Amino acid sequence: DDELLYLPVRGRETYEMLLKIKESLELMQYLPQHTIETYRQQQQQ
Amino acid sequence: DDELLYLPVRGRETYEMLLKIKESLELMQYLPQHTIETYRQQQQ
Amino acid sequence: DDELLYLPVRGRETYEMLLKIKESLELMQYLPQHTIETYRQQQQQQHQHLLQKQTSIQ
Amino acid sequence: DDELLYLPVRGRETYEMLLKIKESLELMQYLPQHTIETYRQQQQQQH
Repeated sequence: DDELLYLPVRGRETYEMLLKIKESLELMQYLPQHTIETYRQQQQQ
Repeated sequence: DDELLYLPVRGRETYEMLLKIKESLELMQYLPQHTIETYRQQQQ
Repeated sequence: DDELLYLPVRGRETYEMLLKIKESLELMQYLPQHTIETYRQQQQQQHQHLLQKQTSIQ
Repeated sequence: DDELLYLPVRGRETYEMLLKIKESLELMQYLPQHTIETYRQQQQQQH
């Protein structure tokens, strides 16, 4: 949830890819619950 | 520029992992770029 | 189940990123399960058993 | 090329997800490149 964990990565290219996915997953907590629904009602539209 | 594309997936479990990643990547566009920079600066 | 499903994606950049992740996840099925288990055991050991210590269920 | 880097992750769920992706990317080296081409050709056959 808030646990600080370290992921060992081999190479800059893999690191940059995992960093972009890590960021998107962590940034979801900075989104309002209304945005997360607005988008989800737009997905089935 | 955001077109609608369909990704064929083999397996339920792979589909679920990909769905969670797709949502988080697409939802980033609904964040102000200032919030993304505020977060990135806080990470370093 | 290993069924054919279609994931709708908005944007080329997200699609290409998902395409690369899908390929590596699907390509793992082309490896013997014994290779995957061995690789995972070798990963557990390294970095003062970091991946072992960071395992949630024990 | 394959420099050891540590990615700090906040949250168990994000960590487990990234760990599974990292593993799949690293395990691809254990595949013969003929298998990767066979798979890619088979993917554009059902497209």
